[PDB]
Amino acid sequence: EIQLQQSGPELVKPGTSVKVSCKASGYSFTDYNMYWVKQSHGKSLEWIGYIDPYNADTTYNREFKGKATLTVDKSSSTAFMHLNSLTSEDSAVYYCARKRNNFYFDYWGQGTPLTVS
Amino acid sequence: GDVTVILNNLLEGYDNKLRPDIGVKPTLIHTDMYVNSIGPVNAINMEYTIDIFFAQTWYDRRLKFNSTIKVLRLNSNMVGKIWIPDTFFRNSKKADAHWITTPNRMLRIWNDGRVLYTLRLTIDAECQLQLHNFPMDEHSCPLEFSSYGYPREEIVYQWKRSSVEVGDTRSWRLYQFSFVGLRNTTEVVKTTSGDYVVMSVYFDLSRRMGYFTIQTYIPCTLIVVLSWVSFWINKDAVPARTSLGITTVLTMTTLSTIARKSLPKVSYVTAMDLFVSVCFIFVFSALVEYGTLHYMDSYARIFFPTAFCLFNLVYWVS
Amino acid sequence: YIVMTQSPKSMSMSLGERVTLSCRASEYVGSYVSWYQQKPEQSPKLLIYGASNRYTGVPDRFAGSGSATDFTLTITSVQAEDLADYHCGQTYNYPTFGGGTKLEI
Amino acid sequence: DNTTVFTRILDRLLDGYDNRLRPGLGERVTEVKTDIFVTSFGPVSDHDMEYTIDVFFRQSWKDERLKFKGPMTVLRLNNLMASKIWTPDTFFHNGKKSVAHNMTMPNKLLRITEDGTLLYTMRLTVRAECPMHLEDFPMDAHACPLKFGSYAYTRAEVVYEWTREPARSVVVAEDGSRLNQYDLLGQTVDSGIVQSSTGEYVVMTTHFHLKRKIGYFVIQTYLPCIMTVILSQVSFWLNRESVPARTVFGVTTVLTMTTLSISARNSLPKVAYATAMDWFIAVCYAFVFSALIEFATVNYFTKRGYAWDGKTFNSVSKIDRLSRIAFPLLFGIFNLVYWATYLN
Amino acid sequence: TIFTRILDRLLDGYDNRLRPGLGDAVTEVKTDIYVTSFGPVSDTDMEYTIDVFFRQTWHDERLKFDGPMKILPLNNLLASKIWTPDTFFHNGKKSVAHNMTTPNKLLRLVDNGTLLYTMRLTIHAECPMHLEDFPMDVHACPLKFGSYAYTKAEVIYSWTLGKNKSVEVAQDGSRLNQYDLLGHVVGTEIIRSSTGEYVVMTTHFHLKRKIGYFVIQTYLPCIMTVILSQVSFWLNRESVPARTVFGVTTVLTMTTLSISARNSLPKVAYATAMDWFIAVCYAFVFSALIEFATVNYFTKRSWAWEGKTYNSVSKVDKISRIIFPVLFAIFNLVYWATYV
Amino acid sequence: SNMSLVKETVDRLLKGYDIRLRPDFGGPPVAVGMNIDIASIDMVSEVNMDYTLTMYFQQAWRDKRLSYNVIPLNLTLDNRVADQLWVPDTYFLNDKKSFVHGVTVKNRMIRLHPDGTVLYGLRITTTAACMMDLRRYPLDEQNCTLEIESYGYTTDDIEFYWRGDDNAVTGVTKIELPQFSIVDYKLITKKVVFSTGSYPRLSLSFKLKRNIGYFILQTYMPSILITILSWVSFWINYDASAARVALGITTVLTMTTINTHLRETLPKIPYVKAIDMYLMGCFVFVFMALLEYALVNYIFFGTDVNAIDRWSRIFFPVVFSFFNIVYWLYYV
Amino acid sequence: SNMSLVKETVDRLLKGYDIRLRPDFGGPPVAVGMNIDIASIDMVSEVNMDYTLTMYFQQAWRDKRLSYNVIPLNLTLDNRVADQLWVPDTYFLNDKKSFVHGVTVKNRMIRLHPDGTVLYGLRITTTAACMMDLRRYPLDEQNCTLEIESYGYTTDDIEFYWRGDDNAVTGVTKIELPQFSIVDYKLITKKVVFSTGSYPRLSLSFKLKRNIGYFILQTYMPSILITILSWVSFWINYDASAARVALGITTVLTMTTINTHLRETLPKIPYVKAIDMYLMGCFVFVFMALLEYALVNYIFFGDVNAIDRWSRIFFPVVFSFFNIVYWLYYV
Ligand SMILES: *[C@@H]1O[C@H](CO)[C@@H](O[C@@H]2O[C@H](CO)[C@@H](O[C@@H]3O[C@H](CO[C@H]4O[C@H](CO)[C@@H](O)[C@H](O[C@H]5O[C@H](CO)[C@@H](O)[C@H](O)[C@@H]5O)[C@@H]4O)[C@@H](O)[C@H](O[C@H]4O[C@H](CO)[C@@H](O)[C@H](O)[C@@H]4O[C@H]4O[C@H](CO)[C@@H](O)[C@H](O)[C@@H]4O)[C@@H]3O)[C@H](O)[C@H]2NC(C)=O)[C@H](O)[C@H]1NC(C)=O
Ligand SMILES: *[C@@H]1O[C@H](CO[C@@H]2O[C@@H](C)[C@@H](O)[C@@H](O)[C@@H]2O)[C@@H](O[C@@H]2O[C@H](CO)[C@@H](O[C@@H]3O[C@H](CO)[C@@H](O)[C@H](O)[C@@H]3O)[C@H](O)[C@H]2NC(C)=O)[C@H](O)[C@H]1NC(C)=O
Ligand SMILES: *[C@@H]1O[C@H](CO)[C@@H](O)[C@H](O)[C@H]1NC(C)=O
Repeated sequence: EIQLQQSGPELVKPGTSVKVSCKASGYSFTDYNMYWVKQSHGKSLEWIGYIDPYNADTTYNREFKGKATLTVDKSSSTAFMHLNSLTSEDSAVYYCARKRNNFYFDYWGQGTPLTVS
Repeated sequence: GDVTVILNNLLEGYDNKLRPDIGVKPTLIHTDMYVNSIGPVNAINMEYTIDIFFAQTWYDRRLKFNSTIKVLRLNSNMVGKIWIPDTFFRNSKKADAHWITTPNRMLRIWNDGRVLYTLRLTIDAECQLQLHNFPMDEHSCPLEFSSYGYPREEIVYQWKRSSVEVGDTRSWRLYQFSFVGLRNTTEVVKTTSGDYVVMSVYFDLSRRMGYFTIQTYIPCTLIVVLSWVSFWINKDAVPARTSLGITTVLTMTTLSTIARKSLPKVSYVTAMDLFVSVCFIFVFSALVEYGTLHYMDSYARIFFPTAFCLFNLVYWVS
Repeated sequence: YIVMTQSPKSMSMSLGERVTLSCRASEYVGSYVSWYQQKPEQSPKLLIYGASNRYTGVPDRFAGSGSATDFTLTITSVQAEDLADYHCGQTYNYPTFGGGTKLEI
Repeated sequence: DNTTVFTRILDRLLDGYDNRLRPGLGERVTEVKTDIFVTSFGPVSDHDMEYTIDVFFRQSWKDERLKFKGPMTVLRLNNLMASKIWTPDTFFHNGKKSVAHNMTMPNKLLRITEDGTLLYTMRLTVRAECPMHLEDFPMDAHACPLKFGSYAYTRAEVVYEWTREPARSVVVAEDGSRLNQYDLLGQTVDSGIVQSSTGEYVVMTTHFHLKRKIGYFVIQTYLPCIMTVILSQVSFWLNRESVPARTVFGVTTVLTMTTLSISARNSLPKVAYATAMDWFIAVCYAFVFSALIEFATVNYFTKRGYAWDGKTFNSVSKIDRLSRIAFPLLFGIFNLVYWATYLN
Repeated sequence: TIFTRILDRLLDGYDNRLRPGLGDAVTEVKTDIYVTSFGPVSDTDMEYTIDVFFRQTWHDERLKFDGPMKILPLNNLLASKIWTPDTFFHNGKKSVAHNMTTPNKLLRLVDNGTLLYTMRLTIHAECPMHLEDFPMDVHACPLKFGSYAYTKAEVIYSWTLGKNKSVEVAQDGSRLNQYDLLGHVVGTEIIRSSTGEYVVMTTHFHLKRKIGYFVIQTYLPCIMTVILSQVSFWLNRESVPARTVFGVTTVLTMTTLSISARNSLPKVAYATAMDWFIAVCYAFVFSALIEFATVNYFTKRSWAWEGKTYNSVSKVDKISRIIFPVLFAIFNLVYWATYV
Repeated sequence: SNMSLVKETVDRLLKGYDIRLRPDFGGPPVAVGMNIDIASIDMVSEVNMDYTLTMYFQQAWRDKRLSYNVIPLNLTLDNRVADQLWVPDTYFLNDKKSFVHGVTVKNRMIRLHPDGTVLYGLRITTTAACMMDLRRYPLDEQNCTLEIESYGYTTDDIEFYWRGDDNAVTGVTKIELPQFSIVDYKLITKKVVFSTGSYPRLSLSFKLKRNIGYFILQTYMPSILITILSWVSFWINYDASAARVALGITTVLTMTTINTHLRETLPKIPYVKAIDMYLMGCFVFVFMALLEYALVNYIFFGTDVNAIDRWSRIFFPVVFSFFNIVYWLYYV
Repeated sequence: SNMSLVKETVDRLLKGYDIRLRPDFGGPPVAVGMNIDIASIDMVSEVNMDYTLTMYFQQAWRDKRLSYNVIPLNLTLDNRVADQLWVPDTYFLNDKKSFVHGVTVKNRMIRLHPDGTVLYGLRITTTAACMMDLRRYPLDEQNCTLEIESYGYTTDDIEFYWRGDDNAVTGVTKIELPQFSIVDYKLITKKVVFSTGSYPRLSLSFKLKRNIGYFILQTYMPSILITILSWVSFWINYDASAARVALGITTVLTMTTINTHLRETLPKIPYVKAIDMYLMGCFVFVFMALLEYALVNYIFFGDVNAIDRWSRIFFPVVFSFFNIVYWLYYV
């Protein structure tokens, strides 16, 4: 009964930035790290970065370093991702997962399409 | 009962941490010691095991009572309850009291307040064995003790009427040495913590030659005799004379190794090591003489034992 | 980073046939390999966790096995519903997933 | 009064705290996020098939009983507080004889974060055991396990987890390499389940992949072995005529090989299966014994005893010349096959 | 629950520092030993280890009860609570009171008041050894024990069953590897001290060293070396390399045998009977070398015999090969008869 | 909620609990069941005449006072509660040095089952002793035992048994000793009687056969090779006295060194060892070869000289071969 | 009255004291000053790569709780009071097996000062492990350090220092190791960072220099005398194979047994140590000494006098070149 509800689809133009949210439900936000995943259309899943909600520590993908910023709000249970310097290559659908253990990603976000043209 | 009430009266309101009359005067302690047996002298580690019955008489004002009984003769259950002189042995590497079947301590409290606290110990005390003339080295291995924390101002040691209570030496584990005597000294030492009043017993011990004589000395001497035997054998027997020479130097190397491994390893030449080195130059000269011969012999036959004999005489004088 | 390589990119196995997937990580991943089902217009759903163990509420048809660096997710009695892209994820290091193994009747 | 607030906080935490009961006993499973910081990988005692490892065994677990809201966010307390609260009974399944250092005082830090996320690290001299199959020894990579779990609790009671990513959990200090002869290639982490008579235990295996460096045994064993073999070959060059010198050469070489074989075996445990070193020794033993058999054959056909001067003399043995070329060659081919088979 | 009430009644108002009937009379501890396994005897340290059931029995007036049960076997922990005699071993060096799984101890309060207190120890007691007849030697190793704090007017010891029955030694439980336990004799005596007069028991375990181990490890190799030295005489005197290598090798093994024997021996100046045997064997081999030294003087021909003056066999060699074995035989027979 | 319930239960159970009195004191003897799970039997030292037995040692006695029914689950408490609980005063009669493992905390298990069954557990590296008959060493099938016994409680107050019969001991097959091979293990329940009274004994026994391959590599095969080395002197000409004697005493001395090295590595026992029987046999072979060389020297100095060489050359390997056949028939 | 007053004062100090909280907890770190008096350095076990060091480890710090002004003297309570007080949780990271001496009572000192300072002394035997880099051994100037470090307190809660820049360490000059010689000792203060934070650390870094003559007599004299023995073979006649061959094998065998004996004593080191580099050099020289006769025999049976003479003069020369290059390389 854990639902990770995200903001939704977004349509933008190159150069600007987009902020996408992820509001976890059920399990306490601080308890489990939030991993962000990029799904290029027709391609595999790619991990972006995980933010430890309690102390707001972050770790980012080397390819995504700088282009993605992770900020977590605990007063309202939500993890945000700021994507900057958008290009055509970044048009994809983004999910926010949850790591339950060292084994599996427990529950995944509904899905946030992002279009750049 | 009548003794339990006295014991409870003594321990009621008794501060175990504080010493008798702290600040009022330096508490005087008499530490007449009994020796059960001086164990083997671990010369390799520069230490020696000694089994002692260490008794410390200190007059504690707090442990005073008045009744028909003139003394309370208690077991080791009482030692922890009362204040004890925090005596540590200064040159002790590993020391441990005996605990089986119960802790091996006794505590006697006299009516006036004199407390006699004897305990059994197996102390591995340190002594610096200068092995410059090994094995002909007569040592004086000391033991020391004073309070670890209390300075000279707050604790003073002394010896009682019986200076040292040495037991029967026949049952002692002193294998190489022979216990010569006891000398007791009281000195004052200055350290970072402060100035203490250390009390150092000195056990004068005399070393003998019963084990080294046949383990290394007589073997190496007879190896030198084998070097003598080399000269007498016919020169024409080339492989035999060479084989004897090389085997003799092999004996010298093996004996120099067993001699060193038995001894503690030190950064100076010992008389044992000077003896083996002289036997080494002797055999080396013998082989060099044979090599020169191959490319006179009668003179060398008499020359080598004579030099060896003079070397022995110089050793016996020293 | 670790790379997950689903060997058969596409399959056309019939309904009820034993259909076997195979996934291979470049480096050691231990038992921390998970299989996820990606139906179209749907987020991934966990199907196998810890390589062999099954997540709660999963049908028994999904049998997952294999040691470290070689894994298999076999659907012995595949139905219409259990026919979609499958990605093998890993978490022994920074997580990375694999190319979807698509199916079509 | 500055330190009185923290005293009242600690006394409030320990008030009614039953340290016998685990967190969530009967409610939830206990998640023990545990990681290791190897301060130094102690010497691997290959003789006992055990290795010593010095670690900062960090382990963290949320404990709802230890909740506080004070001036400080983290209570860095002393080890005395540790015995006052529930710590997991983690034990090493292959830990033979270990000791937690307590000099000067116990070396366990207990940090209580304000949410109750305990962090309880301790220093340990874990003398754990590796089941070693030293068949390719010394050229034997070993995955020395460090399995640790809860002695009393089952998987339904406490489950062990890694603090960070499994690769990023067992960290090792760069300077902490007490390995005299081994070389820690790395650590591979794995978590699983072990069935026991009392129940199912979760186990956190950590294969420290140690690659043994042959540099100790190249000079300790391999160089004396090879030099003894080429001594037995130096025999061949020496003339057949000299019977005492060649015989003493052969006997001394084989006697050396015997002492080397016993010296080699002494280092390793008394395992049944012969090590790769043992095969190398056996082949070297074959070579030295073959050299002595070779000279025994030459003496069998050595018709004359007196040697060359300046009256027919002996001829150089056809076996001598053949062995002169073959034995180095045969050894070289054997050595190349040996090193290629074991190194690769 | 009733047995808890009785036990707390016994321990209530109890002083574990005072003696049973302190002042009124001297308490009479009674001891009996059941050596479970007479452990290895360490010749190097002159100490022997014994694993013993150390029963002690003493009448304690405070610890008497009346109830449904007659004799009360209690947990070993109650041993700490009640007064036990402060027995210590006068020659005990490094003892152990086993605690696996719990303290290996027994404590029964008999109905009349008598206590029975047992413990499985591992006493590394000192046993002074006179090795002048080693290895074929007999040792009377004592096991002394007495109160460390209570004078003879305070505590006395007296064997319960008797001289022969109090000390029991199970022959099957005999960890004596290189020793044979001939028997045990128990005595009781008094020790005078500057601190007081005390009662001291002693269990003189009479142990006979098993010659079967040193006949193999050290005596037989020495005999083989002596035989090898005599084998040198059988070898031709013209084979000077052979006689030389034989002499040097035999002396070298004899020396390493002496060194190994003294390695097994404490570094004492006793010059043991084993050392005497090694010494006379050394004199035998060295005398054989001296024989080769003197025969080498008169090897005038220096050419071997073929089968052109050929060397005549030395008369010394002929006499040596006959009386060296005979002298060794009679020296052995004298040695064994003197020590047996 | 539930935590308070468990605290109330364990508090009631340990309240007014006399550790000094066994369950049903003044009643029937408590049946203690034991199911050992061997972790290893590593370091079976014949020098000290003992073996270290790293074992999971479980006891399963029934304790009436430890009865609870409100909680359905098995209460698995910390090791510290073991100090507050009546544990049987059991011991290993042949234990020499034993200790419960220390890190991180003391290795004990306490599991209070609702019915009153108590599952005590320990992890013990006991250096249990077993007298070894080294007359067949190294081919001996040593029968070493762990004698679990109650120290202070006689049969009237306690009785020992094996839960699950032979299956009480688990994992012995998994144990891989380096030189030994656990060929058979047996479970028996003796009843030994001391002066104090009868007692319950659980002499859990293993018959562990020493693998001969390792001793072949380290002891036997080098001895055989040195024996062949001695036999090489038969192939050498008799007139090469220096060479033949050098081979002779080198083989003899190496055999003496090996025997003394073994005795240094072996304990102090009088009975001749089977390994020592082989060593002495090889010593006799090398000694007889040296005596043969002495014989031919005496014959030549003080056809036939070649004849004795030839037939000794043929006879000696045959004699050694049949000696080995008699040997392995004697033991294997 | 005096003794009772001291009793009341100590009872006041220990009443309400909390061992859990360090001095000024939740505040600035307390400057705990170290001070050491080396009793002796017992053994330097290269075999186990550690050294045994008996010390008088004194730690003094300002604890405002333990401040008494009534009595004008310095109290030195029994050592058991330390169990009731707070002390720094100092640990030696190099320590493998360390203890405080026990006879008669536990070797420990607690001397409270009037201002508030405590002086917590301990007599500690520590078997500290310094991973020694022996590529110059026996001509090696090793370091071995004592890593005095707090375990549970970061730099935000404690701070170590040496009372006096070099007055905190004493009794080091008087020490005499039969194996070593303390050329120098340093005092280092750092703040090491682990994943849990940054902790203050002190390093007592002895730069022990090996006694060279110890080995020139023990280990090197056999090597050089054996090499001379190998040279001895070069004066024997070429037609003496039974002699020269036996001597050559005997020498190289002696070198092998010596080298193995040393490496048996020394730990299972994976590289060529300078002692090993010298034994290897001697091994090469004595093997080439054997191969000299090998070659002579070969050439004659299968000039030679000249080859002997050239080996007689060449071997000491190039051996001296090896020696001097080795000496200047390592000293
Ligand atoms: C770091 O860890 C180490 C362990 O690795 C801890 O060391 C242990 O500490 C405990 C408690 O502090 C010690 O327990 C005490 O033991 C006394 C007897 O010890 C002897 O037996 C033990 C086995 O039980 C042996 O291990 C000991 O040998 C070792 O210690 C000595 C020095 O002590 C060394 O010299 C040796 O080489 C070994 O290293 C001993 O042989 C025992 O008497 C004592 O019990 C009394 O004290 C307690 C105090 O609370 C009382 O509650 C109790 O009732 C006893 O008091 C009665 O008896 C005394 C007898 O004198 C009377 O005076 C009293 O008034 C009263 O009547 C206690 O149990 C343990 O010995 C020790 N060593 C170990 C386990 O090896 C360190 O403490 C720890 N911390 C630091 C900072 O180092
Ligand atoms: C058996 O082992 C020890 C004592 O026996 C010893 O065991 C070996 C180590 C050998 O050295 C033997 O020679 C020797 O006889 C017992 O240890 C003691 O346990 C008790 C509790 O069982 C401890 O009491 C506790 O102490 C803590 C200290 O914080 C208190 O908080 C507790 O309230 C309680 O009082 C005691 O300290 C401890 N003594 C030590 C460690 O020296 C051990 O318990 C015993 N086995 C059993 C089952 O009792
Ligand atoms: C004991 O009592 C006697 C008799 O009253 C008295 O003289 C003596 O001073 C008392 N000793 C004390 C109180 O220490």
